Amino acid sequence: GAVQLHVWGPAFGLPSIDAECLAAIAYLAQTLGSADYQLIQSSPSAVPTQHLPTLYDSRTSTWIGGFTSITAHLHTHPPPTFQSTAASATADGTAYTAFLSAHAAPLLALSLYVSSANYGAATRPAYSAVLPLPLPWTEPPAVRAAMARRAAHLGLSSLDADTPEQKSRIRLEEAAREVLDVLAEVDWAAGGGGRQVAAEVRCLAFGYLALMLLPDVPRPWLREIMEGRYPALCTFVRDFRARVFPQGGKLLPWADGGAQASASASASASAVALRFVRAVMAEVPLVGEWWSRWWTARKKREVLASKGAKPAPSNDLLLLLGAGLGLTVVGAGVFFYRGLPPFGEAVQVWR
Amino acid sequence: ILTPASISTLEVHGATNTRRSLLDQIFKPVLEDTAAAGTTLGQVLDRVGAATKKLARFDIFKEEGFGVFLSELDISIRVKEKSRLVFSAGTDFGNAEGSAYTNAVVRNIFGGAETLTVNASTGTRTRSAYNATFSTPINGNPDLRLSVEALRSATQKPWASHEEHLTGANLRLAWLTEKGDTHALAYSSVWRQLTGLAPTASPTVRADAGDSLKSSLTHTFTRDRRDNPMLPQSGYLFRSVSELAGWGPLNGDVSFAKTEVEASGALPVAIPGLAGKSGVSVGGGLRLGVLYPLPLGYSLTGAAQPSRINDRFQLGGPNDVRGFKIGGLGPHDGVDAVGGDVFAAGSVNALLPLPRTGPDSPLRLQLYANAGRLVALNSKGTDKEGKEGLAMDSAAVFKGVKSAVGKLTNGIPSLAAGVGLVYAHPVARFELNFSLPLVLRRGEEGRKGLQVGVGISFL
Amino acid sequence: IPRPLQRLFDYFPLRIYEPNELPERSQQLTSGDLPTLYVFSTDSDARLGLPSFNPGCLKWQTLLRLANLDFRILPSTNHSSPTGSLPFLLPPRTSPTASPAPIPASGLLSFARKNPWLDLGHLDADLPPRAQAYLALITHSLRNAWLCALYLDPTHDALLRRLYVDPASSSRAVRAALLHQLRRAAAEQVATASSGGGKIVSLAPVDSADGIDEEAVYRSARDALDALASLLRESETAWFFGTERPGSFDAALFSYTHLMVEYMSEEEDTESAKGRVSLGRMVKEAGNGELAEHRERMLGVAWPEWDGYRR
Ligand SMILES: CC(C)[C@@H](C)/C=C/[C@@H](C)[C@H]1CC[C@H]2C3=CC=C4C[C@@H](O)CC[C@]4(C)[C@H]3CC[C@]12C
Ligand SMILES: CC(C)[C@@H](C)/C=C/[C@@H](C)[C@H]1CC[C@H]2C3=CC=C4C[C@@H](O)CC[C@]4(C)[C@H]3CC[C@]12C
Ligand SMILES: CC(C)[C@@H](C)/C=C/[C@@H](C)[C@H]1CC[C@H]2C3=CC=C4C[C@@H](O)CC[C@]4(C)[C@H]3CC[C@]12C
Ligand SMILES: CC(C)[C@@H](C)/C=C/[C@@H](C)[C@H]1CC[C@H]2C3=CC=C4C[C@@H](O)CC[C@]4(C)[C@H]3CC[C@]12C
Ligand SMILES: CC(C)[C@@H](C)/C=C/[C@@H](C)[C@H]1CC[C@H]2C3=CC=C4C[C@@H](O)CC[C@]4(C)[C@H]3CC[C@]12C
Ligand SMILES: CC(C)[C@@H](C)/C=C/[C@@H](C)[C@H]1CC[C@H]2C3=CC=C4C[C@@H](O)CC[C@]4(C)[C@H]3CC[C@]12C
Ligand SMILES: CC(C)[C@@H](C)/C=C/[C@@H](C)[C@H]1CC[C@H]2C3=CC=C4C[C@@H](O)CC[C@]4(C)[C@H]3CC[C@]12C
Ligand SMILES: CC(C)[C@@H](C)/C=C/[C@@H](C)[C@H]1CC[C@H]2C3=CC=C4C[C@@H](O)CC[C@]4(C)[C@H]3CC[C@]12C
Ligand SMILES: CC(C)[C@@H](C)/C=C/[C@@H](C)[C@H]1CC[C@H]2C3=CC=C4C[C@@H](O)CC[C@]4(C)[C@H]3CC[C@]12C
Ligand SMILES: CC(C)[C@@H](C)/C=C/[C@@H](C)[C@H]1CC[C@H]2C3=CC=C4C[C@@H](O)CC[C@]4(C)[C@H]3CC[C@]12C
Ligand SMILES: CC(C)[C@@H](C)/C=C\[C@@H](C)[C@H]1CC[C@H]2C3=CC=C4C[C@@H](O)CC[C@]4(C)[C@H]3CC[C@]12C
Ligand SMILES: CC(C)[C@@H](C)/C=C\[C@@H](C)[C@H]1CC[C@H]2C3=CC=C4C[C@@H](O)CC[C@]4(C)[C@H]3CC[C@]12C
Repeated sequence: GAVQLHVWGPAFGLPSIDAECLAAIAYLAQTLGSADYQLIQSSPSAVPTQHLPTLYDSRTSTWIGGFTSITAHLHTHPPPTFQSTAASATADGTAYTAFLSAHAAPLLALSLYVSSANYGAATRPAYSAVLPLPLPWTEPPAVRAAMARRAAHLGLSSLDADTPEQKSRIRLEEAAREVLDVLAEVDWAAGGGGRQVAAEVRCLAFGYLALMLLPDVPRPWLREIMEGRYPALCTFVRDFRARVFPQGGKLLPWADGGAQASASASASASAVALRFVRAVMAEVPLVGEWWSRWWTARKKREVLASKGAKPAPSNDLLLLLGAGLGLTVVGAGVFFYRGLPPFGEAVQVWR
Repeated sequence: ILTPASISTLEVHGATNTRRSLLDQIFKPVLEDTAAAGTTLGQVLDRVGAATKKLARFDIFKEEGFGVFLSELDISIRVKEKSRLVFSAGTDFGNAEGSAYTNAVVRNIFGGAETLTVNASTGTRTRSAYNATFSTPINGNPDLRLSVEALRSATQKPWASHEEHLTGANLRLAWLTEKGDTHALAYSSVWRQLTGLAPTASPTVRADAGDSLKSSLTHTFTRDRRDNPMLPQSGYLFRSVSELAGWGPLNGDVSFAKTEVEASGALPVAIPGLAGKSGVSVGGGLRLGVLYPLPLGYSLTGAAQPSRINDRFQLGGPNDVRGFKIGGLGPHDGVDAVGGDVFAAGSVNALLPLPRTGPDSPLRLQLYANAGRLVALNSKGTDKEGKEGLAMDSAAVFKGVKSAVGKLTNGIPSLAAGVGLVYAHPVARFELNFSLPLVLRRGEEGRKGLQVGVGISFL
Repeated sequence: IPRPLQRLFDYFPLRIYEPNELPERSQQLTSGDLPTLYVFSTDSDARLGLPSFNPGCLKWQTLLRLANLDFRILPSTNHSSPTGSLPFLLPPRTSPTASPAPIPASGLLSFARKNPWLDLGHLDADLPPRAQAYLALITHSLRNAWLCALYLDPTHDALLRRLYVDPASSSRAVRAALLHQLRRAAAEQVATASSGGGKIVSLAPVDSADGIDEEAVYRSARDALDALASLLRESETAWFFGTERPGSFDAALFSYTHLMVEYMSEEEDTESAKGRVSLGRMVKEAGNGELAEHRERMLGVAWPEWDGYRR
């Protein structure tokens, strides 16, 4: 276990429920050895990077967040057992990597998160099945809200995601066609013909595409469009899953010999309570906005310190002293205003 | 009555929260009045009654139970204090547009008549209005009052197809003279922001959209000699509002010297056949205003920026020259109602009582002949504008104001006449009239149908 | 009731005068003989029609200059926009008191086609499926780098204050509020970017520089610039996709490369101490300098008269 990848729990018959986390798992399986890495089921509040997937390089005790950063870090610091128009292929991979993170992600949000009918039947139960008991009431609301903001520019809403229906389906088909048309040219199957992309881009493409096809949903508009109009992309996803992730990725080196047992390492009674209360604190009006910002900056320094940098110390001591002064003046005012004799008397006499 | 008998020792009930210093500054001169010892009941009995109203001005005591007792010559006065908190979370009627008013009030803080009123409002034409005010008398004088107010409101301007966001603080020094006038010197530093432009917004509104700060020192003088402010049937009213912004020590994005006056009056007429109060009166009104651009600095000579839509005057409406849409007078860019720099509005009405109804009733019939003008300053008079625009020298501004004032005299002013009924409700005046525009300029909006107006100020 | 009243209501008013003249400020700005494109610029720059410092406004300004349309530019703010954001176009007044409806950014190309000064198909032609992927390198990878460096980076604090908050108001209090809002807004966008954001902290979006990975944003821009240089190297012409004239793709890239060289090209002394290459230097060093020549060629077509574009 040279490195440990913190990802979401398995769902929909896939090793992870997140497109980026699933891509990171696929990249490690093909390149890294079986015993070199470990998969740990986690949540954004469990890792100091506040982002999933997150890699913890135990060799240097470094926290790396994001799929692009994880792949870049591995190339610069290859593990002992690592096996990853030449410039055109590299340039194409960069272009499609940015395209997937910018246009494929909002499309996936509409099918799973923005659609209230779809979210409440498949996505929401899946998230609760991979979290300790008090968390599904705080984390999925945050994930859905962030994912809904990603698909905000798409222009569609929950009502559209399913005569009102005579053009509602047209917008859904048009939005899916724009994203899927670009991806169909790449020919991710690595067969004869078509463009050629790096291994990292192929893993990222599968992560987004698998979450639009495999999940069984009450409103499978995306699955019908993908199968009906793009058989080549549907074939690629099934073939990739059947090889990289047989029987739903049960041979992956999950920590503690299981997907759910892996999360128990950082899901103790105290740790879970601390994660839950922090989420509640951020919702307190006019103070959460300030607690989360303080907490985000505190965790940012922790990640930067792990990377080898030397962040400047903060002024937390000054705020602590300043907070104490605020209590003293408030307490003095209460002690003075309350408990003092009345300013005037009931009977006032002048000679 | 004429018997000399000094009051000497006196005692006041119900002063358990107000400091003795507040009462000492009010009742000590009453004691010194008894030193004359000549016709006391003709001189000190009126003095206590005169000074009784001084206590009611602090608003700390309940005016309902303001009883006064008599004895021998000790004088006992019994008063009751108001509630220390009054969360008057209610709506508004007279100010119908006033929508709701969750006015919370902390009264009598620190013993003196201090008051922290944290009002909050939300309704039509005003998305939100949060006001925090702290008022306190100076040197124990109820007439002289000092107030510090912080506000953050987002008003709406449908006539100009935009909304204004206000954020600033004010420092007011209100004063009531012995004659009855009300001086008020206030310093304001607000941050105006024009946002929420309508799709039909004129280019003038778009050009003026943005952020600006106004640091101004304004003085208000009011002399209300009318018998009834809601239904003026006798007396007169003179109000003058002068504001200086951005000049000298005041720093801001706007620099001007705005002055607005207003003179009203009413003359009762008596029917020879009828006896007593006939109820028929003939009134009038006249409002003037000048907006003079000024440079930024301590010099009166220099380049001055033209006025913006935030500061320009707006004329027309039920509280303005009637017969026209709200802001229906002055320059109009397309459909938006841009403001003007100078204006002059007049009114000639005649209140009449309805038949078979006593004159004491608030209901009256009014026939008005409201008229007004509103022009905007421009640099057409100057020979040639420099390369860097929006910068008029002292000569150009002075010539522009003279031309603007001269535009008022030539040509018939925008005139509308009509009849209607007026309700003199004490909180606010309600008026419903049938108007008919007679003379107006092209692009101005006049209403020929029924017009409903409610408020405290009318022309 | 309506019919008897209508025959009398048209009698009034009796006298109608000419409309009142508009204010001086309105008469000096809104009056003109050419369509005015409102962009983020300075008073001196707008006089010569120099490129705007806003990448969003520069993209549309460049396209209008490639469409031979005769127009002028005037500095403005996002509040005056018909869509809530610049740029936008106001056609010249037909009457001193009446003006046509404003043209939004989306309709800019349609307006330029109706007022020749033609065949503007290349300026708005649909891109091939492969070219759509490379477009995401500009609208997402390069945009986040510009937003992070201009707003979140304390190094460009003086530039950000001078470009945006200084002309807004002279009040030191309002300027501070505006700076806070600008940085908070930029942080929300750079956060909706799997390149360097994606952190989940609460039910509200991340609006601070501490919730954004600067290294990931910087690395994505460096990869994007190399990829875009390779794509241009494939073309046999001086433009993308082997076109004889610049199109929408070139204007989209020029709106970022020009501003990076003009403003973000700092001195090597600061970069050496910081250990990070500036945005302007990466543009010149991308590939074999292909992106540097493209910016100069794009300037030499849309702004042939300008000669102070070095930095
Ligand atoms: C949301 C606010 C009101 C906070 C303060 C309230 C928290 C309480 C009510 C919640 C938070 C965590 C919850 C909790 C966590 C885990 C379990 C284990 C389960 O086998 C029995 C219920 C139990 C014990 C529940 C009971 C209700 C608890 C204790
Ligand atoms: C006993 C277990 C098995 C389950 C059924 C019980 C759940 C109840 C009793 C408790 C457990 C967790 C609690 C819970 C968690 C978190 C929040 C978020 C907070 O902002 C509102 C209250 C809310 C939503 C509370 C409500 C009460 C819940 C839902
Ligand atoms: C004695 C404890 C350690 C045992 C019962 C452990 C309980 C577990 C299930 C944890 C999981 C979530 C925890 C939890 C969630 C949130 C809160 C709200 C806080 O305001 C009081 C504690 C409380 C209620 C704690 C108590 C301990 C809980 C319920
Ligand atoms: C009667 C005494 C007490 C003295 C002091 C009061 C005088 C004032 C209140 C009276 C005297 C003459 C009145 C007067 C005369 C003529 C007119 C013209 C009319 O179109 C409007 C009202 C107006 C302007 C009224 C207003 C009220 C005035 C000015
Ligand atoms: C609006 C700007 C120009 C500010 C500075 C206004 C200043 C003038 C108009 C104000 C400032 C102080 C005021 C002032 C001070 C004191 C008194 C004594 C009182 O018995 C009569 C009024 C009088 C004389 C008033 C008149 C109006 C004055 C002179
Ligand atoms: C239609 C408008 C023009 C009407 C309301 C006019 C109002 C003004 C002109 C009236 C209102 C109050 C009047 C006023 C009040 C009191 C007095 C005292 C008296 O000893 C001399 C006249 C004098 C000074 C008059 C002059 C005229 C005034 C100032
Ligand atoms: C008090 C006695 C001794 C004498 C002098 C007073 C006479 C009054 C009735 C006279 C004196 C000045 C007159 C006066 C002055 C100016 C104007 C302004 C004009 O637009 C309306 C009439 C009005 C308002 C008249 C009304 C009648 C007034 C007020
Ligand atoms: C503001 C109030 C007082 C209302 C009544 C306004 C009245 C004034 C402005 C009106 C009333 C009568 C009008 C009047 C009567 C008759 C004529 C003859 C015409 O060939 C030129 C205009 C002229 C001279 C106009 C000018 C405007 C006047 C003088
Ligand atoms: C430049 C030279 C040639 C001459 C014409 C200019 C003189 C200036 C300095 C004078 C002329 C008119 C004056 C002027 C007119 C009117 C007012 C309104 C008043 O409430 C405040 C002062 C103010 C604003 C003054 C300020 C000084 C001005 C502007
Ligand atoms: C002031 C009261 C007592 C009464 C008499 C006034 C009535 C007003 C409404 C009447 C009287 C004279 C009328 C008047 C006179 C002359 C003209 C010239 C004409 O080309 C336009 C209408 C106009 C301007 C009208 C408008 C309405 C006026 C001004
Ligand atoms: C120190 C205490 C007294 C401070 C933090 C105030 C309140 C405490 C009790 C906390 C505990 C649970 C919090 C709480 C739970 C859930 C929600 C739902 C959310 O949609 C609005 C805020 C709200 C309603 C917050 C408000 C603040 C509460 C009620
Ligand atoms: C408060 C104001 C708006 C009231 C009193 C109305 C009018 C005032 C301004 C007076 C002042 C000068 C007057 C005036 C001057 C000269 C003429 C030229 C003549 O051929 C028509 C009437 C006309 C145009 C009149 C109309 C009434 C005017 C415009």
